[PDB]
Amino acid sequence: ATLNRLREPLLRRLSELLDQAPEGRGWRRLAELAGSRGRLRLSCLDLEQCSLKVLEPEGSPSLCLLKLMGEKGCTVTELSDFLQAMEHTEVLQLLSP
Amino acid sequence: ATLNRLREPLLRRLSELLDQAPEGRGWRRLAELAGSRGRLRLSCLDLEQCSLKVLEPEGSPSLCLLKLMGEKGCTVTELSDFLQAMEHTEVLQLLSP
Repeated sequence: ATLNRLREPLLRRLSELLDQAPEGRGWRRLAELAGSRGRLRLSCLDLEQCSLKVLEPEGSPSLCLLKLMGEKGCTVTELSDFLQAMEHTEVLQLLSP
Repeated sequence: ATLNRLREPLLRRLSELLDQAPEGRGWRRLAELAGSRGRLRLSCLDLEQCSLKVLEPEGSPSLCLLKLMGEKGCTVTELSDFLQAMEHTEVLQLLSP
């Protein structure tokens, strides 16, 4: 099933963890990677709408992003693939001149 | 000279006109084109900072964008090249299936 259809506690938890992740592997980098590596396409405007969530008392840009990716077809295993690609590309970029 | 060093009345006027342009040839499309066609690179975060300008009483996202492009080296003639490329690509996309 797609991320936006995940049980709502689990999706909450995913979004909290991604919200706490460092800049190099945060929701913006996740959007960057999913918007270039798959047929899933995000514009700057979508990212903006998610970014504004932080203005709500306990708002989550990662919750917005994950739901949007799910609506665009992303599944849990696809998200996991994306996150480990994030890890690999981060360390490869650190080691690159 | 660069856009951010233009006389400040002229830069005002450029930004007002771009702010009034339609969606197909607006400041977001200008950023899109300049961020892919030249070595000038804008992130979604820069565009976000410009987008937030509209929250100021008479604020201008195009003013922010044009200054940022100038700081990154864009000249007046380069901006004109970008704007006419905007026109051409818009009409080519309308005529494309």
